[PDB]
Amino acid sequence: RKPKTGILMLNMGGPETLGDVHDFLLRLFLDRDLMTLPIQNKLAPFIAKRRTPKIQEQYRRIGGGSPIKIWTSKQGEGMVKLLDELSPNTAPHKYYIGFRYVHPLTEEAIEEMERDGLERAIAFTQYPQYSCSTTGSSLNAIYRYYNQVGRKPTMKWSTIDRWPTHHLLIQCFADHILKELDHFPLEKRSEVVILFSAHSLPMSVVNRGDPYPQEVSATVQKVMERLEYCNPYRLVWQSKVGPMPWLGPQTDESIKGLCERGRKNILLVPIAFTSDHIKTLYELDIEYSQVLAKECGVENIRRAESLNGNPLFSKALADLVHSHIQSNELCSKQLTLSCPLCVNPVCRETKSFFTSQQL
Ligand SMILES: C=CC1=C(C)c2cc3[nH]c(cc4nc(cc5[nH]c(cc1n2)c(C)c5C=C)C(C)=C4CCC(=O)O)c(CCC(=O)O)c3C
Ligand code: FES
Repeated sequence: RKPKTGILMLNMGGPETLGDVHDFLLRLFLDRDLMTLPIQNKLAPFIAKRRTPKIQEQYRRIGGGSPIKIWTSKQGEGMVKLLDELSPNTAPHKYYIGFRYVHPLTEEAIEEMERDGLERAIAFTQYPQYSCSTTGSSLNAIYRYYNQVGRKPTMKWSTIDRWPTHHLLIQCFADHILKELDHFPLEKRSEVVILFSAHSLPMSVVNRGDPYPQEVSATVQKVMERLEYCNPYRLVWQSKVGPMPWLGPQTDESIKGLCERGRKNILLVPIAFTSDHIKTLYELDIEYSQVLAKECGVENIRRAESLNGNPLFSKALADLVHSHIQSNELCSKQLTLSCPLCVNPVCRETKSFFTSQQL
């Protein structure tokens, strides 16, 4: 039975092997939509070459590469199973992986979708909170794909561009957070500080009106309401790259800072991610939870498990898609509004790309 509804899952993607690091980094630092750099066409290759060695080592420390592909697949397949049941009219569904900087690229996925003769195409972002740097860049890629070849899509497009407070997403983090608290020494539980660690963004992106920080902050609130404020918490930011200013406080300074101030029991939460990858398995689990923790003398620092294979997360993706279809909306209302200080000509086009679809 021919596939009827295609769900394109969008994310950054990561290198599968050490041999894939360099090209991954080149594509990444060349992407003006992610972040701007002077003479980016020439600076990117320089950055890529210089950075490749230490990143390769980091990947070797966590198994030899990023597992983002396998988790995205496990989540997609689970979503499809529930969709075929939840929405019979939308015939069989099929998910497509659209990574921004590694195979399968966003462009390759779209081609396969067109090749499949689908009727419906849904750009489903895997970034729950929207940033023009993440979901925005991935969507711009879909627009430019058709714009370059200069042909109209052979399928109906629509997009779920964000879902920062979806109740099942909130329940997963809350569930994962409770299971972690249960593992601190009992007499230290009520003292544990919950640090929600979202990926940071350069202030050059934040100060243009990026929706990201506010949406992340929204995810944090919901989760803490569900936990009914059982513990104190803070929203900190990880993974800053380069010397320019980024949104702080940084997760590392925060962990170090709490530890030197009497708060030696910390629970980390990768609130802006959907699966394990370098940002969690290496940065949070090794760099901070092993090295930094040991040097500052932390008594207990743990991290809530990533959404990964949680059945409930799969239920969340399917429910979002089903509701999306039932609604007939082409995109969120927020997508119809670009950054007040947006200076990217493509944004206007991408926006129109989804708001233009008939049916
Ligand atoms: C806009 C500024 C950003 C820059 C400059 C950025 C840079 C990177 N992001 C990477 C990987 C990644 N970044 C990722 C999600 C995000 N990355 C984000 C924003 C940025 N990410 C945001 C926001 C994300 C979602 C909350 C993911 C998913 C990986 C994949 C790595 C892996 O192991 O799969 C890597 C490769 C790792 C390294 O340390 O060399 C870089 C350099
Ligand atoms: S950079 Fe945000 S809408 Fe263009």
